[PDB]
Amino acid sequence: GLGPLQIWQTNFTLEPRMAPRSWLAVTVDTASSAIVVTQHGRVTSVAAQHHWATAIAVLGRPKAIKTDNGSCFTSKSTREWLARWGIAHTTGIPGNSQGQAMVERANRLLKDKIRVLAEGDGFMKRIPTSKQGELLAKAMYALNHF
Amino acid sequence: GLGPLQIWQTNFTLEPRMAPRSWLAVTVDTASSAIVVTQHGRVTSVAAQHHWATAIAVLGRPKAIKTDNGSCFTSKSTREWLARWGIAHTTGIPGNSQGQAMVERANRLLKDKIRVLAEGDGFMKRIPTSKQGELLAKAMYALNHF
Repeated sequence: GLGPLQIWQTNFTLEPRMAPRSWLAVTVDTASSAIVVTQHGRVTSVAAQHHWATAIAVLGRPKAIKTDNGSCFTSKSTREWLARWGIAHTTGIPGNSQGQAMVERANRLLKDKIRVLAEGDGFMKRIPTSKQGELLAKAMYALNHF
Repeated sequence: GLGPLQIWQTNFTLEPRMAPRSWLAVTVDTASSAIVVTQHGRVTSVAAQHHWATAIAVLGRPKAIKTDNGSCFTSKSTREWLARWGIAHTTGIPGNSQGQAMVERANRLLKDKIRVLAEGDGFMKRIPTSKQGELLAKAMYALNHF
């Protein structure tokens, strides 16, 4: 009667400083504006499902997820993973202001944090594989508990 | 003046259903009672640091962390990782009611959830490696957003 709606926007964005696992899956909760990000070697239905299993453990189960029409989000595999959870799914096309403007904003902020933090530690190009995880967790922490 | 203190308790517990990475690092936030758990192949200073980098991204930075005297928590490596973050560290001995009773309670709840969920999917012994992550995220979600 006063409190907000549980709707996420999700997308994949490429980040070569994080190679070989340079596909970041990013979820913005459109209410809290909280971000969740995970590292993936490839963008697959299962990469998306793994990301959302993580986001759900961090943020709770949402009412719906807004994605674009990427095939990893509209595959039979994902439709069923989402129905198994009872999460409504709405689509659109890349960057669609509707349900993709906030996540594109988040991609930018995130890639920015990654650059600043990495360069701060001396890494001007790729981040050493063993350093990536903490650097990624440090970026999410900064963006969220800002 | 009214709101609570940011103090975590952390430990490692063994769980062979999650092998080869059967060392779970579990953190209870003593205020919220929120749990964070990650999978590790070995219990090392760096396994602890990686866990806490994750917990911090999920729960925020705490004022202090209560552990036991395990060497992974009192090594030079960890002392410095914690000082780099500005997190106070207090120790004790395994299960120490003081700062280890709540986490031992959490180990139990967690291993229970894991068993029920795994057996629910047909896995009576070890969980298939590719299923472990979502099953682990599903356990944390259940225990937290209970």
